[PDB]
Amino acid sequence: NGFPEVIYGAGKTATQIVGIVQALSQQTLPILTTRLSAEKFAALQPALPTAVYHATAQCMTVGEQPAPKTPGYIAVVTAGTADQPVAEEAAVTAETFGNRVERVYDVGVAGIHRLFAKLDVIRGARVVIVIAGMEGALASVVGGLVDKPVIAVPTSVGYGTSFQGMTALLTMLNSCASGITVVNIDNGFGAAYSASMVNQM
Amino acid sequence: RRNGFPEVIYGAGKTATQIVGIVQALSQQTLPILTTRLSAEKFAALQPALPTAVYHATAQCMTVGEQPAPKTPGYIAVVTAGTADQPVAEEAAVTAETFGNRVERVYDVGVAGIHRLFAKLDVIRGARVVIVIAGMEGALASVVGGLVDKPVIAVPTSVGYGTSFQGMTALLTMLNSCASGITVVNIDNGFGAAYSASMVNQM
Amino acid sequence: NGFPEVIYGAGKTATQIVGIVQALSQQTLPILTTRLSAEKFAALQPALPTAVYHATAQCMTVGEQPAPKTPGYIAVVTAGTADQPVAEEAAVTAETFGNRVERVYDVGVAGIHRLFAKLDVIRGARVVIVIAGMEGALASVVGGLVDKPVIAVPTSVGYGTSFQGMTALLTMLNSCASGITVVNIDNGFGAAYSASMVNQM
Amino acid sequence: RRNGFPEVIYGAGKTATQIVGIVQALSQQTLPILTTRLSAEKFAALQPALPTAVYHATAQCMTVGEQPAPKTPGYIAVVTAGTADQPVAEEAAVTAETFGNRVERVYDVGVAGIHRLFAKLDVIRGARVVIVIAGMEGALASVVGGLVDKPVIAVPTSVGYGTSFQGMTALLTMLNSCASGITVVNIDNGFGAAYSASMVNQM
Amino acid sequence: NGFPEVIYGAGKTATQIVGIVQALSQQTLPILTTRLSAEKFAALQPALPTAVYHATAQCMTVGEQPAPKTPGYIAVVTAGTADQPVAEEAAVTAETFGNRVERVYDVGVAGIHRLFAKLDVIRGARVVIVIAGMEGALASVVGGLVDKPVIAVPTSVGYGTSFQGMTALLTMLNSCASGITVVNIDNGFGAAYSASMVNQM
Amino acid sequence: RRNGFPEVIYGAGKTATQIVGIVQALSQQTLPILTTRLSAEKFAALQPALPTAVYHATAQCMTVGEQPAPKTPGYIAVVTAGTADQPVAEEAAVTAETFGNRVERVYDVGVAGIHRLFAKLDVIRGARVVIVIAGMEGALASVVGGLVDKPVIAVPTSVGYGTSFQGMTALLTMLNSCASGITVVNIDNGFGAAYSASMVNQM
Amino acid sequence: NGFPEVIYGAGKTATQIVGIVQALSQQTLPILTTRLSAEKFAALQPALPTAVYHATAQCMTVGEQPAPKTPGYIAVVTAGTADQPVAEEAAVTAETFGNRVERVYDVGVAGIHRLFAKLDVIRGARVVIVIAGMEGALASVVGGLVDKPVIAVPTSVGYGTSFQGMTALLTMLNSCASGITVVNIDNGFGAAYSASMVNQM
Amino acid sequence: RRNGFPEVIYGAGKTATQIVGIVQALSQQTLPILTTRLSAEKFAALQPALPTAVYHATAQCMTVGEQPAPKTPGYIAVVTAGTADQPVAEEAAVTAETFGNRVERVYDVGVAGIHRLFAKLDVIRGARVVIVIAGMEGALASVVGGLVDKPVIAVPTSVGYGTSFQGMTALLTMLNSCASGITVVNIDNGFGAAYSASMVNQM
Ligand SMILES: Nc1ncnc2c1ncn2[C@@H]1O[C@H](COP(=O)(O)OP(=O)(O)OC[C@H]2O[C@@H]([n+]3cccc(C(=O)O)c3)[C@H](O)[C@@H]2O)[C@@H](O)[C@H]1O
Ligand SMILES: Nc1ncnc2c1ncn2[C@@H]1O[C@H](COP(=O)(O)OP(=O)(O)OC[C@H]2O[C@@H]([n+]3cccc(C(=O)O)c3)[C@H](O)[C@@H]2O)[C@@H](O)[C@H]1O
Ligand SMILES: Nc1ncnc2c1ncn2[C@@H]1O[C@H](COP(=O)(O)OP(=O)(O)OC[C@H]2O[C@@H]([n+]3cccc(C(=O)O)c3)[C@H](O)[C@@H]2O)[C@@H](O)[C@H]1O
Ligand SMILES: Nc1ncnc2c1ncn2[C@@H]1O[C@H](COP(=O)(O)OP(=O)(O)OC[C@H]2O[C@@H]([n+]3cccc(C(=O)O)c3)[C@H](O)[C@@H]2O)[C@@H](O)[C@H]1O
Ligand SMILES: Nc1ncnc2c1ncn2[C@@H]1O[C@H](COP(=O)(O)OP(=O)(O)OC[C@H]2O[C@@H]([n+]3cccc(C(=O)O)c3)[C@H](O)[C@@H]2O)[C@@H](O)[C@H]1O
Ligand SMILES: Nc1ncnc2c1ncn2[C@@H]1O[C@H](COP(=O)(O)OP(=O)(O)OC[C@H]2O[C@@H]([n+]3cccc(C(=O)O)c3)[C@H](O)[C@@H]2O)[C@@H](O)[C@H]1O
Ligand SMILES: Nc1ncnc2c1ncn2[C@@H]1O[C@H](COP(=O)(O)OP(=O)(O)OC[C@H]2O[C@@H]([n+]3cccc(C(=O)O)c3)[C@H](O)[C@@H]2O)[C@@H](O)[C@H]1O
Ligand SMILES: Nc1ncnc2c1ncn2[C@@H]1O[C@H](COP(=O)(O)OP(=O)(O)OC[C@H]2O[C@@H]([n+]3cccc(C(=O)O)c3)[C@H](O)[C@@H]2O)[C@@H](O)[C@H]1O
Ligand SMILES: [Mg+2]
Ligand SMILES: [Mg+2]
Ligand SMILES: [Mg+2]
Ligand SMILES: [Mg+2]
Ligand SMILES: [Mg+2]
Ligand SMILES: [Mg+2]
Ligand SMILES: [Mg+2]
Ligand SMILES: [Mg+2]
Ligand SMILES: [Mg+2]
Ligand SMILES: [Mg+2]
Ligand SMILES: [Mg+2]
Ligand SMILES: [Mg+2]
Repeated sequence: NGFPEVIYGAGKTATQIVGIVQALSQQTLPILTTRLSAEKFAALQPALPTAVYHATAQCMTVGEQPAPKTPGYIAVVTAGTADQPVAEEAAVTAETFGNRVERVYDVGVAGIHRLFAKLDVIRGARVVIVIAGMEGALASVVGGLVDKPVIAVPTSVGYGTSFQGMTALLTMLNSCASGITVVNIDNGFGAAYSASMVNQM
Repeated sequence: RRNGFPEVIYGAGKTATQIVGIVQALSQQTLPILTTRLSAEKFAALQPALPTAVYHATAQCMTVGEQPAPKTPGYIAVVTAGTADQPVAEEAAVTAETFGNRVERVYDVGVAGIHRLFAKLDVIRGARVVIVIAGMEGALASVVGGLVDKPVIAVPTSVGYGTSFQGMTALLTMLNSCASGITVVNIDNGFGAAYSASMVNQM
Repeated sequence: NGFPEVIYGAGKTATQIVGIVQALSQQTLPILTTRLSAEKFAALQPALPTAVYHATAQCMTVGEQPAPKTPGYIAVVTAGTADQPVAEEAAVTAETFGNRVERVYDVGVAGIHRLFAKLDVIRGARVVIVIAGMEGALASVVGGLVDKPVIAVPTSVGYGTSFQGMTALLTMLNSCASGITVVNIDNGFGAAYSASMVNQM
Repeated sequence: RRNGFPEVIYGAGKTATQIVGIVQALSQQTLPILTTRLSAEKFAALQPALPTAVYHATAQCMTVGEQPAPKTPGYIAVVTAGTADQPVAEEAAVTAETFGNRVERVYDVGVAGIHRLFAKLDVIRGARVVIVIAGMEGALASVVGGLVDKPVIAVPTSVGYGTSFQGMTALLTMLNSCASGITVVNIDNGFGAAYSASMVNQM
Repeated sequence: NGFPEVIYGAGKTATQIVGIVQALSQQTLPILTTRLSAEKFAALQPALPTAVYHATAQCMTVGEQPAPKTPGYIAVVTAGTADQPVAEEAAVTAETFGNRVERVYDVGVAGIHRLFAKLDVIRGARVVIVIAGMEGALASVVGGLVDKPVIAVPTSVGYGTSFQGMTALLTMLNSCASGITVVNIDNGFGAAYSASMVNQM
Repeated sequence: RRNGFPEVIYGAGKTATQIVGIVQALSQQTLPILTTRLSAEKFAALQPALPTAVYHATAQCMTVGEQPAPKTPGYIAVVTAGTADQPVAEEAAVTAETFGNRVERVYDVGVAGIHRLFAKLDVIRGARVVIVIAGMEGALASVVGGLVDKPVIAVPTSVGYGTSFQGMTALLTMLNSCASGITVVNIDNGFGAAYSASMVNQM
Repeated sequence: NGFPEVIYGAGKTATQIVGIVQALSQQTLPILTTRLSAEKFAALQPALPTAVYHATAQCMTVGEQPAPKTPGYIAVVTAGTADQPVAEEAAVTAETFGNRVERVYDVGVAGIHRLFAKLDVIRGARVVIVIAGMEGALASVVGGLVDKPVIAVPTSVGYGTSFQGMTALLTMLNSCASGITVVNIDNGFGAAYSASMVNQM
Repeated sequence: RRNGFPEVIYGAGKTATQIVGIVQALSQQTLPILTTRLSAEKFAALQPALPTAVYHATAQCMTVGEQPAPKTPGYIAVVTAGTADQPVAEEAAVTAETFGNRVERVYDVGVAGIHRLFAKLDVIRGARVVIVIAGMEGALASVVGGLVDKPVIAVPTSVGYGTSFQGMTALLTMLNSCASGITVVNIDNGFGAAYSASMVNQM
C-alpha cells in the first residue's frame, strides 16, 4: 500500500471526525478528510489547529505531507469552472497521496484553442484526470490527443437533460478515444486514487 | 403548398407497388418527388416500374424526376463523425441536393483525430449551414459549433453499442452543448436537418 | 460575428458580474446577462445605474442597443403563460442581438382559434421560436402552418409525467412537421441565438 | 356475464388450432365471438376450420358469427393521425362495430395539415364518443379534445422511429394534454378504447 | 356545453383569482377553483365571503349549485386514505358540474372484503372513478367487477419505486379488465370532467 | 454442497452437446440434475444422448434421474394470473417438484375474474408457501398476499405488450404492494422463487 | 396469525397515533409503530409513558413483549453503517413479532474478512435479512455462503448513480445466488414481516 | 501515431471484402493489425484472402501479422464472473496479448462461490493490472477491488435476462462500488479495458 489515512466526511459528524483523527494521531501519517462541509469544518477547527482545509474541495488534511513519492505528475483537466469543486477534491487527494499535480482548469471544447494551449503539459503527465459535466466531450478530445491513461470523472452540475451528471457519464462511457476509463459521478477522489496507483507504480 | 418545396414521401410504411402509386398520384404537376427511409430492396421492385427513378443505396432514398442544380451560390456542409454515420449523412446530403442546394461532404472527422477536423475546417466554415452528424458520444457537434459562426444543425444517430442507447446518448450530449449556435433534430433524422438547412441556405 | 457581449448569470455572483461588466466597459457594446435572479439584481443595481433588468426574463442589459440590424423580425410564440419566463429570455436576447421581435404569447392548441388569429404575424417572421411545455403540440401545429425555420424550446414547467420538460422535449423532437429544430429545456437564449443568426444572414 | 357484452379472445398467446378450440368452447350460447391481436397467417389456418369466420387483415382480428347492426342511432368517430395508425385504428373500428356501434372513420388528419382535420370536423363533432389514435408526438388528441364537447379516448401507437420510443412519447403527450375531456389507454390498445367507447355510446 | 366556470389555482395569485371571479360575477354561474392552497385561500377569504373552500380537495366554489342535472351518480373509489386529496378534488369538481357523487373511500385490495361490502353502490353508478397510487391494483379489481365506464386516476403518493405515481400509472394502463381508461397523475379534475360528460349524456 | 440441494444447470449459455457433457461431469455422485432455460429444440438433440432424461416442454426444463417424491406433507401453491404465465409457472412448478415438494397449480385466476380466485382459495390458503406469478399489471400478488397468512413469493413475468415493459411494470407493482408477506424475485425467474419456496416449505 | 398490532407512522399524526393506541389498549398485545419521527415521538411521549422509542429505527413499541416464540433467531446483516436505520426498523419489527434477532452490522464486501468473521452466526440463523444500498453485492455474497432463506432489503442511501436505492434493488434482483428474495427500497419492516413468518413456521 | 500502439479496426461496420481492403491499406508499415467485433462468419470469407490471419472464435477478433511476445515481465489478470463472459473476456485477453502483454485468465470465479475466487487469489494479486469482467449484478469488481492493491478496470457485460437490462445493472453496480481502485468502461467493451490495462502494464 503506502497510502495515507482517509476519512469520509459525509455521514460522520465533526466530533466523530476528531475522534477518528486522534485515534490515528501517532506515526505522523497524513490524514485526508473528503467531502467535509465548511460548517462541519468550523466546529472542529478549534479541535485540530494544525489541520488545513481546502474550501473548494471540501477536504481537510492534517499532518505534513513529505516530498512527492515520484517525479512524475498527474494533470487535472476541467471543462468549466463549475467542475472545479470535484476537480480540487481529486487534485487534493492526489497531492495528499504523494503525487505532483498539474491543474489545467477551464479548457472546455467550446474554446478548443485553450485546450491546445495547455496540451504540452497534459501530454507530459503520467496520468490525465479529465473532469466535466453537461456533455463530456472534453474527455474524448483529450483522450484522442494523449498517449497516457485517462480517467474521466463526470460531474453532477446542471439541470434538465443534464440529469445531474448522467449525460456526462454516458458520454464518457461512449468515448471514441480508447484509453478513457470512467468513474462515478463527482468521484474526484476515486479517480485520484486510481490515478495515484498508476503514477506511483 | 403551404411550404413551397418538393414532394416528400415517408418510406417507413409504404410497399414497393405502393410507392409507384403514391408517386404517380402527385407526379407531373409537382417539383421532384423524394422518398425517404425506403427499403434497399424495393428499388429493384420498381426500377422497371419507375425507369426514370434513381436510388442512392447508402441513403435509402429514391428520387423521381430531374434533380435541380444549385439554385444558390452557397453550400451546405454535411459533417460526419464516423463512416457508420454515412447512411443518415447521405439521407441528409441527398435531401439537401434534391431541394436545390450545393452540398460539401466532410465525412469521418470524429474528435478522436481532431487534426482531421482542422484539415477540412476551411470547407466547413465556408458553408452557409452546417449539418453535424454523429453518434456514440456526439461530441463533434459541440466541437464544430464552437469553431464556426454559421448555424449548425446536429443529428444524433443510433450508431453504437452498449450504453449508446441507439442514439439517446448522442442526442443528450448534443442538446447539452455549451457552444451556442447548435439546434438539434431527432435520432437518425437526416432528412429533417436537411429540410431546415435548406430553408436557412435558401434564405 | 457582430454579436454583443453575453454574461451567464447562474454561477456568477453579483459582484463578479459587475467586475466583468466594468472590464467590458469601453466600446459602448451592449452587454446581456441571462438567468440573473431578482435578488442577484438587487445587490448590483447601485453598481450599474444605467442597466435595465427584465424581471420576467431574468435578464439584464447594460448599454444602449442601436437600431435593429435587419428589417425582418422573429416571432416568439408561447403555448401558455407558464412559458413566458423562458419566452422573454428568448425575446430579450434576440432584441439585444439586434433583432425585431414579435411576441405571440399564450396561443396553445387548447384554444386553437387564438393561434389562427395571430397566424398572419407568425407566418411573416423570418424565423419562428415556439416555446411550450407539458405536451409540445404547439410546435407541431405551427410547424405545419408556416414556411420558415422554426426553433422549438421545450419548457420545464409541470410536475408528474411532465418530467420537468422531458415530455415536451420528446414531443418536439418527434414533430411531424419537418423544419422544426429543437433546443434544450428552457434554453430560450440558445434558440434566440440560432434564430438571430438565421434572421441576420 | 358481469359485463353484458360479446365474447373476446386475446390472440397474443393463442395458436391457430387453439383458436378454433377456444372459439368452439363458447360458440352457440353467446353473442358474436371476437379475437384480437391474432396473426395474419392463422386465418388461412382456420378458414376451412371456421368457414363462417371473417378476417380484417389490417385489424388482425377475426369475427365468428353475424355482426350486429347498429343498435344505436349515434356513431363513434375513430380519428387517425397518419395511415401508419390504421392497424390499431381498425382494431378499434372492428371492435366497435362488433359491439353494435356505428363507426365513422376519419383517417390521416394529422396536425401537420390541420386544414384536413377541419374539413372533416363536422363528422367528428357529430359522434357520441371520439377515439383519437396517433403516435410519434400524439398532438391530435390535444387538438381534437379542444375542438369537441364529447368524451375523447386517446390511443397512443408504437408507430415511429428514434425517440418515438415505441409509443411512450405519444402516450406521455396525450396524458399531459391541457384540453380536458381526454382519457387515455395503453399503447396500441385500439380494443380497450373501443371497449370503453362502446359503453359510453351505448349509454 | 353547460359546464360552470373553472379557475386553475396553481399559477394564479389570490388577487388574480378574485379579479377573475369578479369578472364572472354576473349570471350566478358556479365557479370552481382547483388546486387552491390553504394559504392562497386565507388571503382572499375576506374578498369572497360567499365562497366555500374544500380544504382536503384544495378547491373553492363560489356561487350556489342548483340541483344535480341527472338522477344518476358517480362513484369516487379510493384505495387508501392517502388518496383522499385528489379524490376530493375529483368529487368536488364532479359535484360542482351538477353530478351526484357517492364516495367509497379507503377500500384497497389489501382488505378486499371492504371493497366487496361497498360493491352494490359502486356497481350502480353510471361512471366509476378509481383513485389509487403505489400499485394500482384497485382499478383492475373494480374494473373487472363493474359494467360501467371506469376512469382511473393514479396518485403521486409514495417514495422509492412508487416513483411519485409512475408505477400506479403504468399499472392502470396495463389493467387487464377492459373498460378502464386512465388519466394523468393526480388529475382528479380531469377524471371528474370526463366522468361528468359521460354521466350527463 | 454449501446448500444441500440438487444440481442446477443454467441453459442460457449452453449448447446441446454441451448439456450432455455438463450433466455427465456431475452425474452419479449427486441428487437429480436439473437444467433451466434450456431450448425446446436441444431435447431432440439429446434424447438419444440422454435417454433417461425427461423434458417439460412448456417449462423449458430437463430433468435427468428419478424425481424425488414429496419428502414433506405440505405443498407449495403456484398461482398464475393468466395462461401466458404458464411457461414461467412450470419452470417454478418443475423446479419445486424436483426438489421434493408437492405442488398445487392454480392457473389463470387473474383479478379480472376475482370470483375464480375465490373458488380455488381453499387450495391456495392450504399451502405452506405460495408462489404468485403474473405480468402486465401484477395485481394478483397484492390480492393474494392480503388473503393468505403464509409467505408469498411474487414472480413478475415479461408477458404483455406496450407499457408492460417486458415485466418491469409487474415487477414494480409487486415490489410496491401494501399487503405484507410478499417478497419478490426478478422477471420470469420461476426458478429462483421455487428455490426459495422449497427452503421455506422444507423447513 | 398471532402477530401484534402494527401502526404505520408516516401519514398519521402524533395525536391520531395515541388515539389508535388507546383503542387497542385492552388485551396487553404489543403495539408497533414504524417510521415514527423523533419530533412525532416528542409530542406523544407524555401521552404514552410506558412506550419505548427506538430512535435509529424510528419505531415505537408500547406494551411488554413476552418471550420469543421460537428458539431460532433471524440475522440482520448490513453492508455499511448508513444502512443501520432501515436495519433497526427490520430488527425491531422482528423482535416485536417475537423473534430472536442477531445483528451483524457493517460487514460490506469492501472488507470481506469482516463478513467471514461473523459467518458462523449468519449461517446459523433460520432466516437472513441482508440490507445494503449503493451496490447490493453483499446480498449475493451472503446468499452464496448460507443455506437458509435470504431476504434482501435495498436501501435508498446515496446520490448520483445510486438512484436512491434503484441500483441496489436491481443488483439484488439479479443476485446470482439463488434463494435471495427481494423487497422494496427501505422496506425493513416487510422483510422482517416475511422473515418472521418463515422463522415461526 | 499520437498513441504508439498497434493498428485497430472496428468490426461493427465493416464487411468481409472490406476487411481485407482496410487491412491492406495499413499493412506493411505498421505493427500487428487487430480487428475487433468482427463477425464469426467473415473469417471464412477472408481465410484464403488473408491466409496469414488468425481468428479467435470466442473473441470475435482477427489478428494479421506475428503477435509480439510479452515485452514486459508483469502480466495482466483477466478475471471473469461466469463462462457467459468469456466472449468479452477473450476480446480483452486477445487485445492485451496483441499489444505485447502477458495475460493470466481467471474465468468463472463469480461471487456465488467466493471460495473459487480465493483459490486463484494469488494469481490475481500478482498481476500489474486486473480486468474484472462480469454481468447480471457485477459484484465481482467490488469484491476483487477490495482484495487487490493494483489498479482494477471493470467491464460490465450485457449477459443476463430480465432486469439485467443488457449490462446496465452491472455497469451501475460497478460504478457504485465502495472499494476504491476501480475504474469502469462501457458495456461489453473488453477492448477498451485491455487498451487501458496495456498502458498501465506497459508503464
Ligand atoms: N470495439 C471498439 N469499441 C470502441 N471503440 C473502438 C473499438 N474499435 C475501435 N474503437 C475506436 O473508436 C474510434 C473511432 O471508431 P473507428 O473504428 O475509427 O470508426 P469510425 O467509423 O471512425 O467511427 C464510427 C462511430 O464512431 C463515433 N465516434 C468516433 C469518434 C468521435 C466521435 C465524435 O462524434 O466525436 C464519434 C461516430 O459517431 C461513429 O458513429 C477510434 O479511436 C478507435 O480506436
Ligand atoms: N444558458 C446557456 N445555455 C447553454 N449554453 C450556454 C448558456 N450560457 C452560456 N452557454 C455556453 O456554454 C458555455 C458553458 O460555460 P459557462 O456557462 O460559462 O460555465 P462553465 O463553468 O465555464 O462551464 C459549465 C459547465 O459546462 C461544461 N462544459 C463546458 C464546455 C465544454 C464542455 C465539454 O466537456 O466539452 C463542457 C462543464 O463541464 C461545466 O460543468 C459558455 O462558455 C457558453 O458558450
Ligand atoms: N423520414 C421522415 N422523418 C420524419 N418526418 C417525415 C419523414 N418523411 C416525411 N415526414 C413528414 O411527416 C409528416 C407526416 O408523415 P407522412 O409521411 O405524411 O405520413 P402519415 O402516414 O401521414 O404519418 C405517419 C405517422 O405520422 C404521425 N404524425 C404525423 C402528423 C401529425 C401527427 C399528430 O398526431 O399530430 C402525427 C402519425 O401519428 C403516424 O403515426 C409530413 O409532414 C412529412 O413531411
Ligand atoms: N388541473 C389540470 N389538469 C389538466 N389540464 C388542466 C388543468 N387545469 C386546466 N387544464 C387545462 O389545460 C390548460 C392549461 O392552461 P393553464 O393551466 O391555464 O396554464 P397556462 O399557463 O395557460 O399553460 C400551462 C402550460 O400548458 C402548456 N400547454 C397549454 C396548452 C397547449 C399546449 C400545447 O403546446 O399544445 C401546451 C404550456 O406549455 C404551459 O407550459 C387550461 O387552459 C385548461 O383547459
Ligand atoms: N387485446 C387485448 N388487450 C388487452 N386486454 C385484453 C385484450 N384482449 C382481451 N383482453 C382482456 O384481458 C383480460 C385477461 O386476458 P385474457 O385474454 O383472459 O388472457 P389470460 O391468459 O387470462 O391473461 C394473460 C395475461 O393477462 C395478465 N393479467 C390478466 C388479468 C389479471 C391480471 C392480474 O395479475 O391480476 C393479469 C396476466 O398476467 C397474463 O400475463 C380479460 O379481461 C380480457 O377481456
Ligand atoms: N412500511 C410499509 N411498507 C409496505 N407496506 C406497508 C407498510 N406499512 C403498512 N403497509 C401495508 O400497506 C397498506 C397501506 O396502507 P397505509 O400505509 O395504512 O396507508 P393508506 O393511506 O391506507 O394507503 C396508502 C397508499 O396505499 C395505496 N394502496 C393501498 C392498498 C391497496 C392498493 C391498491 O390499489 O390495490 C393501494 C393507496 O393508493 C394509497 O396511496 C397497509 O394497510 C399495510 O397492510
Ligand atoms: N435460471 C437461472 N436464473 C438465475 N440464476 C440461475 C439460474 N440457473 C442457475 N442460476 C444460478 O446462477 C449462479 C451462477 O450461474 P451459473 O449457472 O453457474 O453460470 P455462470 O456461467 O457461472 O454465470 C453466468 C453469469 O452469471 C453472472 N454471475 C454469477 C455469479 C456471480 C456474479 C458476480 O459477478 O459476482 C455474476 C456472471 O456475470 C455471468 O454473466 C449459480 O448460483 C446458479 O445456481
Ligand atoms: N467518496 C467515495 N466514493 C466512493 N467510495 C468511497 C468514497 N469514500 C469512501 N469510499 C469507499 O467506500 C466504502 C463505503 O463506506 P463508507 O463510505 O465509510 O460508509 P458506510 O456507512 O460504511 O457504507 C455506506 C454505504 O456503502 C454501501 N456498501 C458498502 C460496502 C459494500 C457494499 C456491498 O453491499 O457490497 C455496500 C452500504 O450499503 C452503505 O449504504 C468505504 O469503506 C471506502 O472504502
Ligand atoms: Mg466559462
Ligand atoms: Mg474514424
Ligand atoms: Mg457557433
Ligand atoms: Mg391559460
Ligand atoms: Mg399524413
Ligand atoms: Mg373536450
Ligand atoms: Mg389504511
Ligand atoms: Mg384469463
Ligand atoms: Mg400475507
Ligand atoms: Mg464504513
Ligand atoms: Mg459459475
Ligand atoms: Mg483496490
